[PDB]
Amino acid sequence: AFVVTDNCIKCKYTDCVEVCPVDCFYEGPNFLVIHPDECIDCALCEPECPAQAIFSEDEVPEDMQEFIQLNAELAEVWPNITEKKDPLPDAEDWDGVKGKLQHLER
Ligand code: SF4
Ligand code: F3S
Repeated sequence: AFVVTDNCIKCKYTDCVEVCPVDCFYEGPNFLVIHPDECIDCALCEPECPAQAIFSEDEVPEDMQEFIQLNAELAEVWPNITEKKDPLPDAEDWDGVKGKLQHLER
């Protein structure tokens, strides 16, 4: 599975979903997650993220390992998203800020 990590929070550009062949992204208020059972590891979304927030799970940074289980858990509760929409309004101010998990909204 590919995993969405920290920099997606408060950016949520959603470019990643246009390229997903199996529609396995699920939508929260200010973050997206990949459903690990659905992902076919095609790696097509990883170059599309402007925030460079998607990683193969075997390449998730050490300080972002929490995101693996978070994607698995929230994917089970959030609605499926299959079409790109506009980025959050201040996405570029928050792109690159570290430690945005304290801002995640359920
Ligand atoms: S690696 Fe492929 S199947 Fe998995 S979320 Fe990305 S685009 Fe979808
Ligand atoms: S910012 Fe998030 S919504 Fe997709 S394009 Fe990147 S993983």
